[PDB]
Amino acid sequence: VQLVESGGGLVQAGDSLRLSCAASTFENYAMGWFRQAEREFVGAVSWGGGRTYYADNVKGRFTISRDNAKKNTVYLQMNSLKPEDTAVYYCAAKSVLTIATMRVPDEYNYWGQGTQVTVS
Amino acid sequence: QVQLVESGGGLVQAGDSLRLSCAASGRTFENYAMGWFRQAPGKEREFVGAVSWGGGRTYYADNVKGRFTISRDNAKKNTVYLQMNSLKPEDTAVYYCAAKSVLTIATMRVPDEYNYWGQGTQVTVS
Amino acid sequence: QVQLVESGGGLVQAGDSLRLSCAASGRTFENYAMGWFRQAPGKEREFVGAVSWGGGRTYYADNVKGRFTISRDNAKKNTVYLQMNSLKPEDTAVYYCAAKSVLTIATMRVPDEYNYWGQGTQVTVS
Amino acid sequence: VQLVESGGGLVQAGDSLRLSCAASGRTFENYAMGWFRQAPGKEREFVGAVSWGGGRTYYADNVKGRFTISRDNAKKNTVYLQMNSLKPEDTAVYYCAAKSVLTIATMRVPDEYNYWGQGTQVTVS
Amino acid sequence: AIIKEFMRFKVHMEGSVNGHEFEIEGEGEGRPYEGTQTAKLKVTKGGPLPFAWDILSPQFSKAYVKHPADIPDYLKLSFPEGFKWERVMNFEDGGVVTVTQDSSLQDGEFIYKVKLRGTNFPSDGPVMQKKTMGWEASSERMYPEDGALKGEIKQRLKLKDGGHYDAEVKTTYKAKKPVQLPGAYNVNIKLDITSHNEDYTIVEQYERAEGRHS
Amino acid sequence: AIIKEFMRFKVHMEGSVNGHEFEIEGEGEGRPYEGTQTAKLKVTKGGPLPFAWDILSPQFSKAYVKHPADIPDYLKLSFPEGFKWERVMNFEDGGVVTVTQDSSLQDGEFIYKVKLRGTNFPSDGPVMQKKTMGWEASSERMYPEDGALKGEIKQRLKLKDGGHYDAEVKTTYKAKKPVQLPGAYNVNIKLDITSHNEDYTIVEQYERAEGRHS
Amino acid sequence: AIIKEFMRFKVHMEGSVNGHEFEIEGEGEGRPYEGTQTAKLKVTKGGPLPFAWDILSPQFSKAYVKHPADIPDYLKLSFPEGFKWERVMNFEDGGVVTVTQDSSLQDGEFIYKVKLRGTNFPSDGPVMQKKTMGWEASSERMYPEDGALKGEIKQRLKLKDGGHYDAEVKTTYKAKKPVQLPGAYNVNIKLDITSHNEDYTIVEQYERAEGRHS
Amino acid sequence: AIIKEFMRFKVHMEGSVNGHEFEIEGEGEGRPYEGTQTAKLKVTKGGPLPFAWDILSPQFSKAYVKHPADIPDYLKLSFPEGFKWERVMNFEDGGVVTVTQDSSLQDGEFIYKVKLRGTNFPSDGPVMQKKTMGWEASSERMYPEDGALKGEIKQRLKLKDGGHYDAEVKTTYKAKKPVQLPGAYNVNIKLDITSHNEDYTIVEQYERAEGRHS
Repeated sequence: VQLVESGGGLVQAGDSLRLSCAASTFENYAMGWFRQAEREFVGAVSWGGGRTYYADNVKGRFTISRDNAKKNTVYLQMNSLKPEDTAVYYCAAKSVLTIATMRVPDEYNYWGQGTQVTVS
Repeated sequence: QVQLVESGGGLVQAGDSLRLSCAASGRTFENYAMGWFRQAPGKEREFVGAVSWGGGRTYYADNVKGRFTISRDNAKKNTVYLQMNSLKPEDTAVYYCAAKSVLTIATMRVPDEYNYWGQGTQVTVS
Repeated sequence: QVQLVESGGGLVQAGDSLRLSCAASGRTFENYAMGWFRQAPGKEREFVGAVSWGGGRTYYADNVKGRFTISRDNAKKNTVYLQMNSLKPEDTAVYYCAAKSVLTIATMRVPDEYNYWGQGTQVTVS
Repeated sequence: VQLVESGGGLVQAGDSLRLSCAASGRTFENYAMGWFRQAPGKEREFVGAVSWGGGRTYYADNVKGRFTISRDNAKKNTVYLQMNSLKPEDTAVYYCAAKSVLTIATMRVPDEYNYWGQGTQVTVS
Repeated sequence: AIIKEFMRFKVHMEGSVNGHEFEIEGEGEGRPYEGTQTAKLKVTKGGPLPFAWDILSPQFSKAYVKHPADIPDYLKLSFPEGFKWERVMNFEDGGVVTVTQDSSLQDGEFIYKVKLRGTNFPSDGPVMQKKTMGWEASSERMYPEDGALKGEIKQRLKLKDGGHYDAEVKTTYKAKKPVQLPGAYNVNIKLDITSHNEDYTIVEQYERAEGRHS
Repeated sequence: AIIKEFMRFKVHMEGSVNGHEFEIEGEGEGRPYEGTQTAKLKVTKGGPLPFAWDILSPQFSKAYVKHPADIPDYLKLSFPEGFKWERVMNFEDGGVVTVTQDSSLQDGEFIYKVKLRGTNFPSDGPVMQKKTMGWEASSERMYPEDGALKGEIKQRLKLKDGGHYDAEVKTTYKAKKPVQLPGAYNVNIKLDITSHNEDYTIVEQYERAEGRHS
Repeated sequence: AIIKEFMRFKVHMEGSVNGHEFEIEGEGEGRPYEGTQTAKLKVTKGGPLPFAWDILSPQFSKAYVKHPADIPDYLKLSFPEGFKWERVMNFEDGGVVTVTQDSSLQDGEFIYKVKLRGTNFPSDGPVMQKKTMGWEASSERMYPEDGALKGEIKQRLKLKDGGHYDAEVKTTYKAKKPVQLPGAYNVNIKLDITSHNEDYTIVEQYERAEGRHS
Repeated sequence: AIIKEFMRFKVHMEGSVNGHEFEIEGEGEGRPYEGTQTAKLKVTKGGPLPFAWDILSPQFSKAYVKHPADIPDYLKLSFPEGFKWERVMNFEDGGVVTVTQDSSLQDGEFIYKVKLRGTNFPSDGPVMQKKTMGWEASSERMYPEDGALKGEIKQRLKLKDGGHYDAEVKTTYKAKKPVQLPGAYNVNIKLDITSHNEDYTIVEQYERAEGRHS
């Protein structure tokens, strides 16, 4: 499994940027998003998509969703961007989401290279 | 859950009157619509009449209009009466009262759409 | 030529039953396969079920299996019924019956393949 | 249950004829039906029968291949005796009878049936 | 209080099929108002059976039938006294099964006594050759007549080859004491063989039945 | 912090009355704990309506109901997920209106989606001939049943001539997520048409509602 | 003297069933006004067939149908030009057979050209597993429609174990030149396999058909 | 020889759900190559359970899965030694069930030992409030990975008001000794509660499972 991110860049405050995490295995993986200005937890989605979790500082503005067709590909829809959002954003994959692991980066096995998001 | 209790039947002669009662009991807070059905000894339950849950609408089968009257008891919750006047031998049947939440054109005359039923009482007119 | 006239719809409550009828008439000697379709106010005609011209094969959409039942009337020619048990508010639509010579896997669910259609009847589940 | 027969009359050898046995009443039951014929002087002889559901039909030896019994798919408790290639030996009064179920020991015995029709005359010249 | 929402039953069948006598003992349980029941049946005498189990499966319980409120439950109301039923099953190839049964309530659980006779089955037919594989779902049209409840079923047995094998079934149900008779209605029945050993001396069944109007 | 002291809502209605299809879009605001609300409705399709607006006015919001402390506000607690309600309105002359509705919270404001069907209104009746003028103050008897909240109203429509046009209303309110149901209580409702243009394609509504113990 | 009291025919069938392609050649004779005929069929290509011969037997001749004097034999009058027919057989388990046929007269004998396609037969079904043994006597309901003659048949195949296997058959017969269409009537058909070798590569058939009024 | 066409099994489960300890002993039987099985479960400790039985029902057996010839039966070949499996079931409302299990063969019958832990079920949720009635039919996606057999299931429980309660299930099946793994395929599962007494202390289940290609 190889996670390839895309969709970053420079955007103004209040714009909208969609990040994508593409995987290159038969298993459907749970996928979470992190950001680093240590890598802090942004959100996560279960392997089947039935559950989603969000850090408090992004609730309502950020939305995570799995693509229906392409396997193990999720999106991080970012709305109402703030200067506090500027960081390198990493996606990661793991077998299942648990309350004790989903926000800890060490418990994730495969990681993406990481895209830069600068809110000017 | 509601429990309907019928009474008032028996043997009468043609031309006589008779008054059936349908007393309900239970924890329910709902005012139910109430319909009356009758079942000949060798037939199915036939619609006689029905009164809306609020008393504002009452419907009667053609073969009982003018002779039969249905009314609610304004003092006791979900208690209705079937006043049968000018009885004819054709009216011989076991009579049932039934309850349901609301009356519609497509359901009020169909026995299967009623969820609560009384024990039934025999009415024989000689 | 066939003329399909439906009846049996109306207003019911969730969990009730309703039997739709599709009475046919005309000069035709042919026994036709019959399909049932339904359509929400802003949707397309969705396949409900179908019965072969001889009644030996019946097909059901997945969202109605176990609850709906199509059957041919052995007494009246080219009239079929749709028995709808344990209705849900999802089932609210205008229901159509349609006739065609033979059922094939690739055509029986496509409304454009049926030549004769009923006027539709309204089934509302509250 | 009242059995009403019809369809009899005078025909010639080789002609066809269809007898009807139409019941009427407040009955809910589907009845097995049997057909019997009686020449004057003789007793009622078995012709055929059909099960209450219509899945099984039985025929006497002297009518196999020519007579056909069928239930009416539209009218309850109504059977037909279709008579083809009639012969003078088929001249008799034909009765239709009804009973709950057919058994091997009772389907060919007239006294075992409960209900009977008035009978209709068939004469083959 | 008499018929609880959960009820056990015991069943004993003494029978003969084409001259082969046998006995079957079984225990079951179910939910009579939901119309569901299971049973484990054991051939205690005359095993292994040289004929298809499927002719015996519909003889092991119509108190476990879900009824709408507007259909009086004739057979439930017959207890604690109970009821009896008699049935003839005519197969399309001349095979015949006749059954008489007694249904009682003892120690808060149903007691079923069955006597069965099967005759006229062809030696090469699907029954004696054990080439059946279960009943299709059926619909028993039941109606009152002469103080008793009667039922008519056109039933179809599935065959291992892939064909069908038809039966016409008539049953009369008689309560031991006079109880109120209902109008005519239909009972949808689905009977499953849920497990069985190699020679069908231990068989498990599951039946779901619900009443509705015609 | 979910249901604030001031809350806006948007409402869309898709309706049909005696075969006449129409659509209505609306925007509203109110104070849900004070039991007051206003709205401006606009007919966006099928205007002008050939029937009386009054049969539509009570279908455009029981989160805006004042409640004492000892009455659990079932509908307010259902948010942000929301609730659904279904209603049957039976009029005295056979007129029938059925309504289904979905209520939810999106971007801090209520979202209402309404589907309405009205039939069997006599062509010379007051609804079809536009002879009504406003609802009288009503009292909705609320009570729990079968895991949901139910309401009964005997509503009266004022006639331009001088009489009254009566209706019996039953509604079932069900939260999407199970929340604490209240006991039986009453809700006094006053619904006013505050303004309208000539053909009633633009209508302003105000409603004041408060719960009280029986 | 176009259709004599004795007539031979030659038949060729190109077929495919569940992907197995084959050719059959046959010669037959019969008495068309007596409604009787026989034929001997040989699997000339693609033999031996891995499926039941019985699905092909009814595709090898309604000119050999005895008619009463008051029923116009529509297919006899179509000659010397002849007629075509098209047929769909739908089996109870999903198997589908479609047939097209051309019938002409050449050198005083009938020439039959048949094309058949069978699909969707279950691999464990009686057709693919060769578990059938002949068609029950059937009744074809014939009626005019849209300038053509049409026939409906509900046919039953007997199975070796002793069951049945049902098919619904619709056929459209059309004369090349317009001839008098008859009224609606029935055709009783008895089709027998009189002989066959081990692998059904050589088969003899006999058929008796006669028309009668409803 | 090892896995006969009819096989019995015994199962014991020790569990804790929201801090409520319990024990369950069960006896079952089935036909491992037809994919069918039944069992009778008895709560021997901690009864009556204060939660929905439905979360326990799928923990009481994939040796009873019908397989095509082209799919290696990894779990069947693991016997007589057997296999273990571990399972995470995540419900939509935060409830989590973890299960470890050991499957072995002793005296010609399967032995099942189950350790279950359920947590974080909300107090007003359908599991704690017993508002469920059975699993909808499910499809388990099976595939090999890291020398083990894995399965993914999107499961949906039916709610008392006709709603649905979703769960995501992942399981790892590991043979005690290395055995040929299959490719990717699907297993259709149908699990029924065939009977249960008043407080779900005696429960009967029936399951049908069969493999098919993607």
